[PDB]
Amino acid sequence: PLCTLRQMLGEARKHKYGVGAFNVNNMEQIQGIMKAVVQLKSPVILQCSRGALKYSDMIYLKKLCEAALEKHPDIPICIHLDHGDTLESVKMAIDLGFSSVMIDASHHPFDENVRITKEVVAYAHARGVSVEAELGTLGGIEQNTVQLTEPQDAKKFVELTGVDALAVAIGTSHGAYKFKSESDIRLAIDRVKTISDLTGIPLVMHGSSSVPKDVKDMINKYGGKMPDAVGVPIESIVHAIGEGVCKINVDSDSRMAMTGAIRKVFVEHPEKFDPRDYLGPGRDAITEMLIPKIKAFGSAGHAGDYKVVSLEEAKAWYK
Amino acid sequence: PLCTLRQMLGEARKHKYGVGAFNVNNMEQIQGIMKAVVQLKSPVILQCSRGALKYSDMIYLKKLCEAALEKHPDIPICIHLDHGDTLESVKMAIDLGFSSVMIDASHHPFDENVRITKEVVAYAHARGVSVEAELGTLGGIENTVQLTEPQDAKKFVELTGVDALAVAIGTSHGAYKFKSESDIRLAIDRVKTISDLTGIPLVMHGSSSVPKDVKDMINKYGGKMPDAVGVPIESIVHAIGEGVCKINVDSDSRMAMTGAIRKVFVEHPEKFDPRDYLGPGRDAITEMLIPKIKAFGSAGHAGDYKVVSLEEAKAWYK
Ligand SMILES: O=C(COP(=O)(O)O)[C@@H](O)[C@@H](O)[C@H](O)COP(=O)(O)O
Ligand SMILES: O=C(COP(=O)(O)O)[C@@H](O)[C@@H](O)[C@H](O)COP(=O)(O)O
Ligand SMILES: [Zn+2]
Ligand SMILES: [Zn+2]
Repeated sequence: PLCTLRQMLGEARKHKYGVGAFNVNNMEQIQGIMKAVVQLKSPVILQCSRGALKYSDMIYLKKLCEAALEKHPDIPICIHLDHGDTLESVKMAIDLGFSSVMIDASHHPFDENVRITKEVVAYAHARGVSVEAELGTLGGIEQNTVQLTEPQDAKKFVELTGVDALAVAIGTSHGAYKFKSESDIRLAIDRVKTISDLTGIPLVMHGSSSVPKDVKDMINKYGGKMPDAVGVPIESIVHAIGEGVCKINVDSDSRMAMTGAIRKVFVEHPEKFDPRDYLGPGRDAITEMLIPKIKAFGSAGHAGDYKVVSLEEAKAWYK
Repeated sequence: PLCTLRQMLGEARKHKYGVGAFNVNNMEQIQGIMKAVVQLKSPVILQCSRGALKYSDMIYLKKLCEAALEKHPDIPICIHLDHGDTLESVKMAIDLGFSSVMIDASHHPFDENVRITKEVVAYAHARGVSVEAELGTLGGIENTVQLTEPQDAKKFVELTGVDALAVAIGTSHGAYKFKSESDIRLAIDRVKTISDLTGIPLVMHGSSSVPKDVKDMINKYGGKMPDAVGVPIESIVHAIGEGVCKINVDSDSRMAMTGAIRKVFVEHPEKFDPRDYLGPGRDAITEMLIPKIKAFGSAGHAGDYKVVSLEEAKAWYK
C-alpha cells in the first residue's frame, strides 16, 4: 500500500538494510521495477523528478503509480518527488497523491537552505507527507567547488529543519560517467557513520547507479557509444548501507538496461518494428539488472515486516 | 468524455467522415495519438487488442486510458477491444470499463459467426456497450480470402443487431499488404452497397498507408523493411465517402515510433535515456497522424454532440 518514507526508511535503518529508490518515466520502467521488487518481496520507492512529471504530463505518471499500488496491494510503496526545487513543486506533488518529497536547496547557503526546507517541512508534515532535504552538493572529488557534507553541520541542519531523511554529499554525481576510470574511484564514505549518529535519521545516497558490466557491454556491442562509463561499485554501497544509508537513488542503470536491450533487438532482428518487440526486452532487462542489486541492498524479504501507516495517521507523528 | 462506438460512428456516418481507431499499448503511444486528435479537435477511438492488455497487465493500460479521458474532457473518446475472440475477452474488456468491443468470429461459418456474435451483443448491449463484428475475412485479392458478400452482410446485421460491421475488401493487417505498389487491387466498389443494405457504420481493418517518409527512415537507419506497402490514403478517403466510418490504423504508428528511435540511435549513439528517443518517437506518431486525421474528415467535429453515457445508452437497446 502507499507508504511514507519516514516509516519505510525507519524500518531499513532499524534492521540495517537499504531501500532502492528508482526513478520512473513511463509504463515499462514501472513494470520492470515492480516485477523485481514483487519477486523479492521487497519494499520500494518509486520516484518522479520534475522532468518525469513534465514528460508524462503529470496525470499519466500519477495514473501509472496508481496502477502499481492497486496491482500489488501487499507491497509498501512510497511515491516520492525527486529534486523538488520549490514549495510549489511540493504542493503539486502532494496534490497528485505522493507520500514523500525531496526539497533540494543544497546550492543555497546554509541559512537559506534551512529556510526553504523548513517551509516545505511545515506544509508536508501537516499532511503526514515525508521530507528528504540535502546538505552538501553532488559531484566528483577529483579549484574545486564540490561541497562535501560536514557532519557537525548535518547535525545542526537536521535539528533546525526536522526533516525525516537527509541526502549527503560524499563524492557521487548523477550520470554514467562518475569517475575518470575504474581504477580512479574515490568516495568519501567514512563520514556516513558519523553523520548517521549525529543526526539520528535515515541517510540518502544520490548518483548511486553502478553501471554493471553486462549492461554497459551490451550497449557498446550494439552501436552504442559509452566506452568510458563507470558507476559506484556495489560493495561500496553495501558498506555505506551498513553505516547508515537507507535509501539509494538509481536511475542511470535502468536507463542503460532498457537502451542496451533495444539496441540488441534492432541489430539481431532488423525487420521488427513493433515497439512491444523491443520495449518488452527492455522492461525485462530492467527487472534482471535490478534483482541482484536489490538483494545486495538487503531489502529483499522485508515487504511483509510491518503494518503500513497511512498519511492521515502519519500526521500524528508530527503532533 | 467516454463515448460509445454507436454514437461516435453514427455522427460520422451522418456527416460523411471517418474516425481513426488507433491501437495503443503504452503511455507514449496514447500521448502521441491524443496530441493529434486534440490539436485537430477530433473524436477518436483508442483500441486495445488482447495482446496490448497482456503487455500492460491490463491495469496499466486502463489507468493510462483514464488519464487521457481526464486530461481532455471535451473530446469524445471511445475505448474499444480490438479483435476479441470470445465472450470471455469481451467480459474482461467490459469489466475494465470499455465502451465498445469487437467480436471477430469471421473465420467461422455464417451461422456460427451469427451465434457467437449474438451472444456478445446480448451481454454488451445490456451494459450500453457497443459491438462491432466482422463478415468476410482479411487478406489480399491476388487463396483463402472471402470478400464480404453484401446481401449476406444485410442478413448478418439483421440477425445480430451489431452497431458496426467490419468488411473484407482486400486489405490485410501489417506492413506488406501488396506485392508491389503498382498493382494494388481493392473492392471499394461494394462498400456503398453494403452501407445501404445494412444501414449501419462500416469498419475498415488493415488500413495503415505505410507513408514513404516513415518507411524510408526505418530503412535509412538499420531497419530491414524494403518491401513494405500500405493502402493509399486516397482509396480510404473514397471508401469513407461510400460509408466507411471507422479506419483501423496500427502499423503506421509502430513504424513512425521505430523509425524515430533508429534515427536517434544512429545520430547520437551516446544517448541512453529512454526519454531522448521515445520522446521523438511519440512526436513522430503525432506528426504522421495529423494529415491522416485531416484526410479522414473528423477534424473539427469533437464538439458536434453531447456524449451519451453507457448507463444512458442502455435505453437504446430496451
Ligand atoms: O540520484 C539519482 C540517480 O543517479 P544515477 O545517475 O547514479 O542513477 C536521481 O535522484 C536523480 O539524479 C535523477 O536520476 C534525475 O533524473 P532527471 O532530472 O529526470 O533527468
Ligand atoms: O486493423 C488493424 C491495424 O491494421 P494495420 O496493420 O494496417 O495498421 C488492427 O485492428 C489490428 O490489426 C491490430 O494491429 C492488431 O494488433 P495486435 O494483435 O496487438 O498485434
Ligand atoms: Zn539525485
Ligand atoms: Zn484488424
